[PDB]
Amino acid sequence: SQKNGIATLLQAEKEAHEIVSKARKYRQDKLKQAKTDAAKEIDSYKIQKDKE
Amino acid sequence: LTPNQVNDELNKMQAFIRKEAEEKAKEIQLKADQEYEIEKTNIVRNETNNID
Amino acid sequence: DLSVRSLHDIVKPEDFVLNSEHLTTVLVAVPKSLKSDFEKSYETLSKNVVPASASV
Repeated sequence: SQKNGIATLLQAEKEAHEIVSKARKYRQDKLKQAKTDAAKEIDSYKIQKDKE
Repeated sequence: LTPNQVNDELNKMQAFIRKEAEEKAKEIQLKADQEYEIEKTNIVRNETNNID
Repeated sequence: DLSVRSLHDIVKPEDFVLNSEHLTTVLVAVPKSLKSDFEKSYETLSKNVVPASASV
């Protein structure tokens, strides 16, 4: 009616928006993690061969 | 043909849309992880050349 | 006569519900003879046809 088909909707799309926002934040922090891990891996690669 | 049928349709279609959203979110997360891994591998295997 | 005018002062805005961004509300009109006669074959539509609230 005026509540059954109104509030449940807005709540559902809020849930969907929060899900995709969690996804986007995960994308941001995961790209940060990817670049940082790559940089640290190459640095670890270089330091041991510098020891050699 | 009766409000029972439409009441079934409400939940049916809402379930379809939310489950599709979840599946798409999972797929894009998997692709984000793939990009993570592939970019990391490319960065490391390109930098190693100049390190050598 | 009706259906030749425009709609700028004979109706008010706050009836089309935009609370939901899934439902779409059309303010279609029908003759007098069948005004309530569209209160029987009106529910086969999709999710959340907000009932018991449509009228003239």
